[PDB]
Parts: sequence; structure tokens; C-alpha cells
Amino acid sequence: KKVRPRLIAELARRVRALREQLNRPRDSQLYAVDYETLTRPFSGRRLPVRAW
Amino acid sequence: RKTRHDPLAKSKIERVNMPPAVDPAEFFVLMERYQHYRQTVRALRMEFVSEVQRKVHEARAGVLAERKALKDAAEHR
Amino acid sequence: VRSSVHARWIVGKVIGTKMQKTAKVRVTRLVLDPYLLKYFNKRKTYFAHDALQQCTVGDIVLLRALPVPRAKHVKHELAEIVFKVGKVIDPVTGKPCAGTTYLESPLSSE
Amino acid sequence: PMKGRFPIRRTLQYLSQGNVVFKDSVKVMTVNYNTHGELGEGARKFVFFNIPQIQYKNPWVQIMMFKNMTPSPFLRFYLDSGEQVLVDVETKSNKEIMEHIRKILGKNEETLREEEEEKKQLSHPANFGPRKYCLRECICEVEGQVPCPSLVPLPKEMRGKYKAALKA
Amino acid sequence: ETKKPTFMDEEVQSILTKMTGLNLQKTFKPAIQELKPPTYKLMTQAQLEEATRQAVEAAKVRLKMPPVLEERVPINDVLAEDKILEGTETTKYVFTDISYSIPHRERFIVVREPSGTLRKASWEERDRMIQVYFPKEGRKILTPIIFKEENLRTMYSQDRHVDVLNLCFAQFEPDSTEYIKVHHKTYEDIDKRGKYDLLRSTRYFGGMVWYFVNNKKIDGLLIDQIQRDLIDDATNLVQLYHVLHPDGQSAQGAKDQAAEGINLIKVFAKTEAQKGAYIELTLQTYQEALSRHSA
Amino acid sequence: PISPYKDEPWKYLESEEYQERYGSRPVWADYRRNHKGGVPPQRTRKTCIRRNKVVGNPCPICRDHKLHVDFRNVKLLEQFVCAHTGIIFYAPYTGVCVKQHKRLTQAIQKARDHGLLIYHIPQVEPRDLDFSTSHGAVSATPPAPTLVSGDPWYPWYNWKQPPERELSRLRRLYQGHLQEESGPPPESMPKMP
Amino acid sequence: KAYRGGHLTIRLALGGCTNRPFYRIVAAHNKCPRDGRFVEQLGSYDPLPNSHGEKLVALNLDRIRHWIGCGAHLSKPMEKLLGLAGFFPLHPMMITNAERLRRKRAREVLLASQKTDAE
Amino acid sequence: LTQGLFRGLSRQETHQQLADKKGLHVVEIREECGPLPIVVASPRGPLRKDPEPEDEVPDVKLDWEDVKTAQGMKRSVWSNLKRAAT
Amino acid sequence: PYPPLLRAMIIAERQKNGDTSTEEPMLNVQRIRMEPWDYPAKQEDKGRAKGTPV
RNA sequence: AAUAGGUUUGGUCCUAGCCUUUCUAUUAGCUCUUAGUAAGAUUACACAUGCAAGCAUCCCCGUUCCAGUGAGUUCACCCUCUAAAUC
Ligand code: FES
Ligand SMILES: [K+]
Ligand SMILES: [K+]
Ligand SMILES: [K+]
Ligand SMILES: [Mg+2]
Ligand SMILES: [Mg+2]
Ligand SMILES: [Mg+2]
Ligand SMILES: [Mg+2]
Ligand SMILES: [Mg+2]
Ligand SMILES: [Mg+2]
Ligand SMILES: [Zn+2]
Repeated sequence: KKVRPRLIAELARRVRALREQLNRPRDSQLYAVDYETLTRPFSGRRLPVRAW
Repeated sequence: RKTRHDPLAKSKIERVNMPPAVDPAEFFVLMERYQHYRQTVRALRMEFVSEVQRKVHEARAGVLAERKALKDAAEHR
Repeated sequence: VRSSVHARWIVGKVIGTKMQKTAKVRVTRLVLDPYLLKYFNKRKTYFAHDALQQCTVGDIVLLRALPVPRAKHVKHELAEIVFKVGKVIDPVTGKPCAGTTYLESPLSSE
Repeated sequence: PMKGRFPIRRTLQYLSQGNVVFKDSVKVMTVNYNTHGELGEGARKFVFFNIPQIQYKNPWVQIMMFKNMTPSPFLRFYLDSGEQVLVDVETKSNKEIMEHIRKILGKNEETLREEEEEKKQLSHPANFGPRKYCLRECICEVEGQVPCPSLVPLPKEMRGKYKAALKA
Repeated sequence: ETKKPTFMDEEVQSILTKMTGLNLQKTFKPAIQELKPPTYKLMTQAQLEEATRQAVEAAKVRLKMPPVLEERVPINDVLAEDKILEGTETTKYVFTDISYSIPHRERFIVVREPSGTLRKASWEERDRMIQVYFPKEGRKILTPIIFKEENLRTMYSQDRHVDVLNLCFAQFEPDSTEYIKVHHKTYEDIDKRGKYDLLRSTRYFGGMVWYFVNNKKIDGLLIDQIQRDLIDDATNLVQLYHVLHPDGQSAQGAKDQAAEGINLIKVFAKTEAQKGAYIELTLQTYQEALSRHSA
Repeated sequence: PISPYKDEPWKYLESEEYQERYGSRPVWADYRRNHKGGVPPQRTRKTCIRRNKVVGNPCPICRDHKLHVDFRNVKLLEQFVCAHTGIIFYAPYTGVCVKQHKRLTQAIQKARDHGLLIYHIPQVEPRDLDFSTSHGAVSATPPAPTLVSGDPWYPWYNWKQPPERELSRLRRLYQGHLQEESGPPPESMPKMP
Repeated sequence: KAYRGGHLTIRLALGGCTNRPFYRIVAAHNKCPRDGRFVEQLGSYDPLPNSHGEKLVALNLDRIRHWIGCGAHLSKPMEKLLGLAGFFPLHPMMITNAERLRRKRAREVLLASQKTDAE
Repeated sequence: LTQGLFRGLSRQETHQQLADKKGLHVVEIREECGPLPIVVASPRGPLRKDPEPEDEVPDVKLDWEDVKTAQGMKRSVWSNLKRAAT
Repeated sequence: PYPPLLRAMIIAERQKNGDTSTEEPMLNVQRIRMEPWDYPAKQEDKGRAKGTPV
């Protein structure tokens, strides 16, 4: 009845959280935009038409 | 439905969603109606929330509830 | 008055005193046999904290649930020794008895 | 035939005839009785006939029995507050013992009637769903409403197969 | 000042309870239904008299008279007229509050018409909606055809007036117009054919008497009670008539003559009774047979 | 064949031909199903008349073409109802095919609904404990001021022409993606002449 | 099934059969399937007119008020049902869609009159 | 089976015999007739005045098949099957 | 005002409890302050795009 | 196992197994007119192709749901405590 510990799941959880704080993208990356295509190069997603 | 890991369809890569056209007279009138409707419904929601809280307090520490608790305790002694 | 322990009050027989400040108590409950519709004793073991180590194997004790368990298996404390083994006091008369016989007559103190 | 004396005790009908439903305070009921002696006969019949009914109506109350530990029979109840109720039963019949503990620690008929009524609120007649939970599964079972298509085919006009055909 | 009694007055209920009668063989007639093997008890003469006494108590409950109510007034109440909704729907919506713990006569049941009007449901819609969501055993959403005039005459021909009233009681509310129309048509068929014994020892006898007394048509029932040697009931019937018609020719005649017992029937027979001659003859015959038994 | 009793089916049961064939017993008394085993199938045959042809062992109804299952032939229907319990016999009890058992069950119910067949009608209790009709649900509600004056329940139910500055602000905001400006709607719903 | 966030919603659960829709009004977690687990049933809605030409809507108003008071949201079709019942104000789009229907039928009537005039 | 059947059926006590043996009325209770007590047999000799003792619990032997059926625990595909009128 | 049905129920409850007031039930909206939809929201409680540069 | 039945022997009684009769589901054979409705891979084996998650004045939010499967398997229920979430 004693659940077997899952160490790889806790280890990966911490490594992911750590890497998300040390490799976090900066405002200059997230909120950049290509003014010819009107897309964000960070995700390649277009902005809404009313924002163009 | 798709998961965030599933890839975007190629037939939809260039799709641009064009917003609808706006009728200024109907648009403004409808904008005001939603303000009034949602003000009235928020007032009704507040009353319903108070009724739920009142009935909870009444059942816990009401006059009829504290009276019945003393009666049961007296009958027991 | 609240507690995280399921069994709040239980009566049982002390079956072990080898743990320090802990009495091992066998608690029996009646359980209905669904097919036979007859009640049979079902016994369960509870560890009870006994600070003064006053419990003797064989005495009937009353256990009270602790607010939170103090150990992996210790969820109750000794609340009262109901029937001391071989030293039972008749609750109806208050006189000492040995089985179904009085050791002091109730007529002594009128 | 059913084994043992008084096999009626091992029937659901007999066990449901107990009238002692303890108040929530009662946590443990110990029974001290003697196997022999004319003055402890009611306690023996109480253990033989009624303890099964008491446990059936109070499944979460611990009942423990003790033989020949004291000179006279008695019942003792342990309540959640920590209070103890000693009931002397020597010379009393089993029927008087059942009536005594019902009076001092049993729920009255009014308190039980109320609980039964609150249970009926859980099965609302107007609710539709599986027979296990509701009287009717669908509104089509109500006379006057459009019946189920599995029994009465719908008019071609109320069916999507022909709505699209005409429209298309 | 001086109020005329109601159907539920203790004086009227006592009079009608006795005129009804209690017959345990009829009140507890064997029902044609799914049967179980009977049980048996060994009883002394005292235990039997007690069991029979309990049966009489259970019968007086089964004979409890339903209250006689006046017709309910149609509901015509508009809650709102939202004309902006006119022509947006083709079918009307019926909204029923199904909150469990509300008396059915206090449940708001409203109807949104295609015109946009929010109105309270009519009495007929209410009883129909209450049956949909709170189905009562023995009641149908659509009115059964047994209550059509052609089908009631069939039931009357078979002397099944009590079944007609049991069906009407189960289908309609006591103040409904259909409930009153059926009862009145049933009482009248009894008066025309002299079938007053069909309702004795039932909860429907008092309502039948109440109808005759208020409509001044007790001549048929009074004759039936005399022909059956029920002068105590026949005398109570004439007294109930006077109580509900105090300013009448018969009530005054009884006051002027201080009539009592059988004399009341003679006063009533001459003044107000329509079949006054047939009552005196029927009453004369009774006094003769009573004298023959005396001699 | 053509039965002369189709119009007055109750007459066949009063004739001498019926009395000689059945006597005072039910029409199904002498019928026996042919089946393997001691326990019969739990359903009778679907029908004894199949495309105008009769099976070798037709059921009590199908074997006599003069027996007409009709809600008026109450003397025949009574033979398929228990006199002591009033329950309709299941089809294996009498051996009638499923087709005729449905017709019997429908005729029996139709005869009861018409009052031609006696059945037990219990005495029920009243729906309501109180018969008061004073509550607002079944009585008049005081009309609201808007309802008296004839106004909408809320003023925003009506169309109110917006100011011209507010319309210019929306024309600037949505410049290039505008529709034609709508005016006040009709006061009532129009209709096709 | 503990969901990440979410809330209770009063909404219509579709029942019935093909071409025979029937709705149960239920308070349920928004993440739950439309016809799956619910917290409580609060009424029913038959969208098909019955023999008396009526659409029957049952509302457990005591419990609807309870669940709204406990943080339950309302689906848009359910808000419109309450508007028609008079329990809520008429929804802005019930009013707006009515005005649109009037303008649409005012144009058809004008076209019909113009055609008859030409004839 | 035949010899047992005839033995059982010949050795049954009627209601009149029961009343005479115990000198009490035999009262029949029918659910179809409600609480109406129907006396089926009365003793021909004197009628006892002392009620029959009411043992709180009878020591009668029960058939497990009868008890199992009344408790809904009896499951058989062959029981309660539809059969021809007998 | 209350919605048409809600008002009728409030008035009906008054009469059942013996209240004979003719005052109209009214829904207090003073406490309901309707903010514009473009009112600046709380940025502290707003999320942020997670890192996965393309 | 039931309202039971067939079957051990030269024969009888007893015990006993097997099977028969009943009701479902799947598959096979042979056969098959219409309408409505319900249900619908053997395989946690491998998968061509298409589609199944967007929304929105940029931020965010959503894609953690729904839908699928039955490999594994007493994480499902009650109480206590207490986050996140809705109001
Ligand atoms: S079950 Fe009601 S429509 Fe099919
Ligand atoms: K065998
Ligand atoms: K196949
Ligand atoms: K599995
Ligand atoms: Mg052998
Ligand atoms: Mg041999
Ligand atoms: Mg096949
Ligand atoms: Mg799922
Ligand atoms: Mg598998
Ligand atoms: Mg929190
Ligand atoms: Zn046939």
C-alpha cells in the first residue's frame, strides 16, 4: 500500500523548473515583431488583424 | 481535440482571420445593453450569494438551531 | 475536539507491553456475515500511548484518539483502564470482585 | 432447515425490527453478563436476541461482550464527549433492557421521521435519468410529448435527412 | 350575526357521518388485485372484539369525506408584456417551478406567449404541469375519455357510480370545473333512479346529501330512508334541511308546531316537499308495520 | 372466409355454435403448444396468420375466425383477464400468438377506458393538504409601474439612437470595416401581406 | 476527476435520440463532458412543442438560486431560458436578434409591395 | 412422491380442528380486505378466556430457500418462468 | 426593478407571511460599479509566455 | 440450480456425475423486402494521406479540456486538515 517513490519524476520536475528560470526568454525576445509580416519571431504567430 | 504537441495543419498555415464588419448604431446600442444587463445580473448574483451565506449561518448559529441544541442537551441530562 | 484519527473511542484488551510507553491493544468489533447473517468478532490491533506504563497484558482499556498520530502506528492514547486484570472493581456496587463473586460484601459499607 | 436454535435471528426481517438507534454521541457499548444465575437471564436473552438488532441499526458503534467478569450484569455506554452511562440490568427482562436504553440513548420517533424525509429530497420526481436514480429517463415517456423515434417514426419534416434534402 | 353552516362544521359532519353509515363488509370489500396467501391468528372473544374495533377505526378513516369546495376562479394575470419578443417564437413556453418543498397551489407556473406576454398558467395548465413533473398515482396528463357523457351513462347503467367518483377524485382537483360537473351529473343520476344505497358506507354519501339539501331536492333520498326503516337518518335529513334553509316554510312550521321526530317529516312533506303525497303514504306504511311489530 | 359477426362480434359468444365448441370453458382451455423440452419458450410465436396462410397449430384466437378481438366483445376479453387479480395473462399462459396478445391487451385497455369492462379503481388521497388559492402563484400580482404605464420592463429593452459623436468614434475605430448605419427598428413586428 | 481550475456551470445537457432533442438542466464542472458527470440536475427543457403546442421548461428555482449563490456560471442558452421565464432580464442578444428580425421582415414586406406595385 | 403427497395431504389440520383443539377463534387477515378480521372457524365447545401466549420470538425451524427468496438473494433462470395454464 | 418573475415571487412571499406593504421590490445597483472593459487590469496577476524559441 | 426431465442395473432403491429443456452475447453455415431507432476492429501490433485548437488591438488565456483505450491495477469511497480554482 506504500506507493513506490518516483524519483525520476521529482528530479525532472526540478530540472525543468530550474531551466525555466535560467533560460527564461527576455522581453526583447518574446515581444519582438517583424513589421513586414507582422509576426513574432519567437513563436512565428501573427498578431490579430486589428492590431496591424 | 488536438493537443499542444500536435502540429498545425498545412492547409491552414496562411489563414488570416478577418474580423466582422461593425454597424456603429447597433454596435453602440448593444454595448450599452450588455453593461445594463450585466449590472442587473451582478446585483441578482449578489443577492443569491447573500441568501446562501445567510442560510449557512442560520443553520449553524441560528436562534432555532441554538435553541434546539440546548433542548437536546437538557433532555440528555 | 476534531481529530484526524478515524476511531475516536474504542475498547480493547491489552495483548502486549514490550514497547516503551506503548500498549498493544486488540479491539474486536461485530461484523455481519452477509451470507449467514450472523455476527462474528473481527479483531484489529491498535497501539496506544501509555505514558506511565500502567497497562498490564490482559486488562480491558478504553482508548482515546489523539489529535494527530504521534508515531507511524500510534494513533490513540490510554484514556482509562476499564477492567484491571485480576483486580476488577464492580461498577454497579464499587466493591472488588473475583469473577462472579464479591471479595468484599456490598453490605460492609451498607 | 436453517442451522442453530432460533434461526429467525439470522434473517434480514428480524434484524430490521430493532427500535434502538443510538444518538451520535454513543461510540462504544460494552455488555457485561453472566452465563449462569436466574437474575442474569434477561441479560443473556438480551445478548442472544437483541445485540444483533442493535448492531444492525448501529453498524459503527463498537459492541464488546464480557462473560462472568463481575457478579451482576450491566451495560456501559461510552459517549463521544467522554461521558459514561452505566445501566444495571440485573433482574430486568431483555424487553425492558431494550426499552431502557432506547429511552436514555435512543433517537425518538420524531428525529427518525425527519431523517427519512430529508432522504426523499434526494430523489426529485421531476428529474430525468437512469431508472436507478429517477422515475423516467426521457421526457418522451410523458404522454402528450413527442414520443421516442424508436417507437413512433418522426414526420419527414422533423427529420434532418429530409430538411437538408429540400434545402440542398 | 347568524352564519349558515359549512360542509366541514362539526354539527354537519356528525349528521352526515351517521346518515352515511359504516358497513365493514362493504367498506372492506375484497379488491380484485394481486393476491398473497392470507395470515391467521388465534383470538379470544376479547381479542376479536378489539380487532373488530380497530377495523371500525380504520373504516372511519377510509370514509373521511372530501371537502366540498366552490369552483376555482380562472387565472388571468399578466406579469409582463415584452413586446420586443413579438414574432420571435412560434410556440409558447411553459415554465414550471419544480422546487420540491412547495405546495402545488403555491408553485409559480408562468407562460411566455409568442406575443411576448409573460402570464400565469391557467388552472388547467397548472394541473397538467403538476402531473408532468410531480406525477400522482391514478392521474393522467390527458383527460381520460371515460368522463365523456356517452361513457358516463355506460358506467351509470352498470351502477358503477362509486367508480366514477373514484376516477374523478383521482383525475381532477376538488375545486376543478370538471370535478364538480362529474359529481353533479352523478348525484343527479342517483336521484333520478333512486340509487342512494350505492353510496352508503362511502366517503361520497355526504357530498351527495349536501348537493341535494342545497338544491332543495331531498324528496327522493327521504323516501329511500323511510322505505329502509332509517327514520333516524330521515329525521336528521329534514333537520339538516331546516338548518341550511332557516327562513323557509318547513322550518317555520316546525317552530310553530314544535315538531320533533317523525312529525318533522310530516311538516316538511306538506309545506316544501314536491312529492308531499308520496312521502305521507310511504310514512303511513312505516307507522303501520311498526304498530304490527308492537302488537 | 368471412365471419358474419364482424359487425356485432358479441353475438357469436351467444350463439349455439359457440356453446357446442367451447361450452362454458374459455376458448383457450384445450389449446396446447407444441415445443421441445418440458419448459416452453418464453415467447409464443409472432403470428399464426402469415401472408393469409395459417400455421398448423393456430392459437385459440387465430384458429376460430369468428372470434373477433374488439373492445366491445367484453365477454371474450374477460377470458384473458384473471377474475381474481384482474391481471392480463401473459401470452404463454393461454398460448395466443404475440400478434393477438397485443390486440387483446389493447382491446382490454380500450374496454376499461370506455367503462365496458370492470376493473379495480382504488380510493386515492388528495394531492394537496391545503386548498387555499390566496397565494400569488394562483392569484393576482400587483402590476408593476412599467406595466401600468406601458413601458418596457427595463429602459435598455428599447432602441435609443446614440449620439453622433459616439458614432463618429466608432467609425474612426472601425474605419475600413464598417457596415451601413442602422436606424431605429420598427415599433412592431411586420407581417407579409 | 480533479480538474485544473475550472468552475461549476449551469448548462443544458443533451439527451433524447436522433431528431428528438431533450435537454436536462444541470450544474456541472465546466471541464466535464456535456452529458457526463454533473453535480445536480436543476430542471429540464423540451424544445419540441407537445400536443398542446407548448415547450415545457422545468426550473428548480430554489436550487438554481443556491448554485448561482455558490459561484456557478450560466451558459448563454440557459441565460436566455431564464430571460423568457422572467427570472433574469431579457438577454441583450434576445433583444438584438428580435430587432434584426424586424428589420429583415420590414425589407421583405417592402420588396413584396414594390413587386405588386410593378404588377 | 405419490405416497408422500397423499400422506401430507391427508394429515393436514383444518381451521375447525385448530379452533376446537385450542378453543380459540381462527381469524383470517387478508391484505385485499384490509384490516377486516374474518372469522373462518370458531370452537364448538366453550371458548377460552386466556389469550394464547405471545412468545416474543418463535423457535420454529426455517427453510433457507424460503428465507433466501424473501431476501432477494435467490437467483434462478428457471424460477418464475412463463408456462401454460395448469 | 426585479425581473418579472423574481418580483412576483418576492411579492407573493410577502403576502404569505402577512406583510401588506405595497412598496415595489427594487434591486440595488449602487454597489455594482461597472468598469469599462478597457480599464487597466492587474499586471501582477498576469501570466507570461513560456520559453520555447522557434 | 426449476414444476423439472434423460442416462448407471438382469431388476429395484439410494447416492452421484453428465446431459436436456430456458434466456442472452459473439462467430460460422444457409437464407433475407421496407421504414424508424440503438449498437458497432480480434489485437496497448505497425501505420500512407487528410483533418481533429484556437481566440484576440499585440499581453495573456486556451491547446492540462473534450475525444481514445483497458496495458497496468485495491491512487476511485468516507472523515480530518488545507492549497489552487469559481463567486
Ligand atoms: S429515449 Fe426519449 S427520445 Fe428516445
Ligand atoms: K440424475
Ligand atoms: K459478422
Ligand atoms: K485494463
Ligand atoms: Mg452401480
Ligand atoms: Mg449387476
Ligand atoms: Mg449469422
Ligand atoms: Mg475522457
Ligand atoms: Mg484484454
Ligand atoms: Mg484558496
Ligand atoms: Zn394466433
